[PDB]
Amino acid sequence: LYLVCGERG
Amino acid sequence: MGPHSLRYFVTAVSRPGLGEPRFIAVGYVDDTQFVRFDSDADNPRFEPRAPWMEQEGPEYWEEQTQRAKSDEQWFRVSLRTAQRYYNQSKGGSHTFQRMFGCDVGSDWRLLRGYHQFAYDGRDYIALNEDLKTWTAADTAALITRRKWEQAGDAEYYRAYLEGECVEWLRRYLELGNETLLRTDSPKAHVTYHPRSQVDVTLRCWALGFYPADITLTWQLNGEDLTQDMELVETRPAGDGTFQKWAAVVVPLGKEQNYTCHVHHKGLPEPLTLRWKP
Amino acid sequence: MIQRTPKIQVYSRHPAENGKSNFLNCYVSGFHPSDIEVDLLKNGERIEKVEHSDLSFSKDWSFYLLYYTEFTPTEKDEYACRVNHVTLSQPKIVKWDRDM
Repeated sequence: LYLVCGERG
Repeated sequence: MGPHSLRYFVTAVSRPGLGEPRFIAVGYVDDTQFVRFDSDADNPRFEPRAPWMEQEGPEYWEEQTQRAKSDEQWFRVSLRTAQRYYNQSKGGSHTFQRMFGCDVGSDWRLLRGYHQFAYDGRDYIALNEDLKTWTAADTAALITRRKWEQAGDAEYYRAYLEGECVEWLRRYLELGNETLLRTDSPKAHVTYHPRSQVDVTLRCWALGFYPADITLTWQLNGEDLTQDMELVETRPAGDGTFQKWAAVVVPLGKEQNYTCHVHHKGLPEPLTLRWKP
Repeated sequence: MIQRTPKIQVYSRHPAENGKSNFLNCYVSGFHPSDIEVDLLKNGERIEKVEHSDLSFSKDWSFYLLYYTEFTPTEKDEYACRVNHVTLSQPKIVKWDRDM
């Protein structure tokens, strides 16, 4: 299951 | 059976000029790839790359596809962002990678969870093994690190690595059980290759095995000699199985003295092989 | 930034027998950045319908791809894999040797 990234770099 | 892993390798490569960045997500379970997303695709979606995944229904694919799209965007931003932090030209191509997922033991105990990033070939920032603190590779990564502590994301990736990742690895090994839980024992043999009046090469081949883990040793009259041995990296056959070899150069006419020894999970004990005129 | 040069192996899926259908692989690993040109050659000419796996990477961030094609090895036919990459100044040719 693909977990997306929260806050950006 | 034994330890298992669910891993995702994400790569985003910027093309200033030449169109949006290229973004690729590929999933594995253990040594076996099972899913892909690719942005250059005419019809860009999240796909199966292992027939047994065609079991999983259409909302899964749709839901995975959508989750893969947010990240294309995240990676679009995070690349412009990183371009500034390092004070780079706007016209250079650059690479962000991200790997994540979970290694569990046989009892489904999480051995280690990952959420890590690289930029242009080096570590950028990684979620540490405690799943609570971050490690930044340089001061640029400090800027990012501070946002993520401030936003508290550690706990969002932890719960996932301790929960979904693991409960979903369990589910995928269930779906592709007749491939992923299998073992294919190496087909192995020893070839003789003349060179000079002084030497010949003996080569010990392990073919068509799964999983990738293997160890080939060479012995001389029952004593070890791994020193003085050529060995190639384990390599994929193309059919979901692996290949490896180990060669030793031995003096002409002393060939029968040598024994290659093959060790694989599939073999009930190690194979001893001996070249035979 | 850290660039890494490709490490290449050329080999057959099955042990080679003249006249017997098979698969030729060129496995290209340990390289960064991902961009890379790989071609299978038969007597120096590019082969059509070559395929590759999905772009992936190892613990140290370095990429790997397997290129492959159906082929029928033969006594006289030279096969090779030709790779180019930002870290090379000229492409590398590795010839396929059925014993390796």
